[PDB]
Amino acid sequence: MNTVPFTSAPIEVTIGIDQYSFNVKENQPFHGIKDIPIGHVHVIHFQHADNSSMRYGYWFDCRMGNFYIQYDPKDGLYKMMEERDGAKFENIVHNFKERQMMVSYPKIDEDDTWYNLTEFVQMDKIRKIVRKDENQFSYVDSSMTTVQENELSDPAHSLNYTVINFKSREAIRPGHEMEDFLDKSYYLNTVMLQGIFKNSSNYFGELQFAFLNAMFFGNYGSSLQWHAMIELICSSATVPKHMLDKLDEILYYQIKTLPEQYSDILLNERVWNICLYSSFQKNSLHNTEKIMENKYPELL
Amino acid sequence: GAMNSSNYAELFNNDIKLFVDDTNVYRVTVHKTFEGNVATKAINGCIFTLNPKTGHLFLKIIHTSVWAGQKRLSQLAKWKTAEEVSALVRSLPKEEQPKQIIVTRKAMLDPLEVHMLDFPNIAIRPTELRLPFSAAMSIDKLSDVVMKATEPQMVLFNIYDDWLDRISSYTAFSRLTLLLRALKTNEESAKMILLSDPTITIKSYHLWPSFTDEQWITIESQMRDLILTEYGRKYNV
Ligand SMILES: CC[C@@H](C#N)NC(=O)c1ccccc1
Repeated sequence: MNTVPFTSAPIEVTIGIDQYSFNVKENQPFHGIKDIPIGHVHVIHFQHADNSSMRYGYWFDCRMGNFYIQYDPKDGLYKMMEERDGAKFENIVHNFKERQMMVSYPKIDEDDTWYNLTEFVQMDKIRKIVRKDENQFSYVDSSMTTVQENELSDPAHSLNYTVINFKSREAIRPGHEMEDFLDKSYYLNTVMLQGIFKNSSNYFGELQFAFLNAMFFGNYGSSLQWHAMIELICSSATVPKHMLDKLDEILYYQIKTLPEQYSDILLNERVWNICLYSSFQKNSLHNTEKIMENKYPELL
Repeated sequence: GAMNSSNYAELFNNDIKLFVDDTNVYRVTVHKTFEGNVATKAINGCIFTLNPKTGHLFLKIIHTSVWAGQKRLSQLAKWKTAEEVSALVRSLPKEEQPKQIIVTRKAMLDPLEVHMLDFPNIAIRPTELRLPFSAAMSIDKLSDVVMKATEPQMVLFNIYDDWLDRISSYTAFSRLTLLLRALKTNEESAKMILLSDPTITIKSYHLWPSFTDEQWITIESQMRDLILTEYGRKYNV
């Protein structure tokens, strides 16, 4: 079990760690988060009490180094940093734990939610989507735009998701125009899975990261990316059985977790109604369809 | 964007454009079978692709053999239209390729856009106009060449005959759309109007009769009357 200490909490802020969050008051004696499960990626994330716009945060994997948060009063945000002096870090953490100024990552033993939401997400792939190679952790916020969004403006601060575009030459083989546009199997299996992603696990990993960015930061390009990757599978007639079954599980836990009042900006009516009721895979998402109909029948 | 009453003179500027209409691509007669079930028999069709400025019509004849062994024919008709329009553009010299293609039904937008991915600088547009191009098969010479075809065939026409020698394109297209609106609302009356006088003939190289300017005014009035009329007969006014 690992620890992310905080130097201090100078400004009132709502702090999130994965799907948990808690309020810290201006200059409250708060020195971080303990008992963080090893073996998963995580996202620490922030919503200033003053300015609820620009929620931001950091994706990290405690196996990759000792990380801490420190408020920066010049740039005015909580910044993640790496401590390279391992002895200095253990000492700092132990002192803060002894003084019990740390909240405990509050995982219920039965609860596989985070694992299910991050099963295929790997830090090494996150770092290729979020390019900042001098750090082992990755910053995302509400306003960062995607590579595809910038094609339709600062490249260093972008989300480099795999571009998917159903009306593109990459997606449509010459002479298979109708066939490839109505049955995206080619684009899914040859172009994307075999060509770009290499395997379905990298595909699912980007898909899950897109959703999490979409839910945690209301990042709009991420939501677009999540729906696109769903729609590409649902619109393919030929999808390995194992991918369909895993997709059903993936989506199920995203829908289960997606807070109810954020659904109308994070759920695309057209894509879901198509995927669940019109598409080739309309019969292959039993769990996702059942939770969607019981929890969001309005959208459908 | 979409083409409507407000940006109507754009049709007659000097940017090459084509209207494409797919209404008459997939045509069927419905009949009863010996067993008392219903079945369709396809008849030849046509893509109506028209340069509104010049009057040049690229009438691609769709022979019923296209449909043999195919499923979901109405959806395939849209893709077949798109494939044939895109082959037409590719056949044309660069300086003759359109800069816009306006489709008369929005269902053609995705089919055409996918087939034209190779022409990113050709704008594919819908329209809000209720253009009467479906009535093209009420023009006897067009109907005749479609029904006689025994194979796929492109036939080239000028749908304005020689009118542009005397009137502008704007007036030419307004006349055409009035004739076709009339033919669509009451084909018999419309054709009666056009041929009543046996002394006005259709040149062999023309589609419509050789009316004088004065005679076209009378004809145009008669077609307007028809169109208002049938509108009453239909709504009782
Ligand atoms: C679309 C709403 C979105 C944004 N921005 N999400 C949150 O605020 C939020 C905060 C904490 C945990 C889960 C969700």
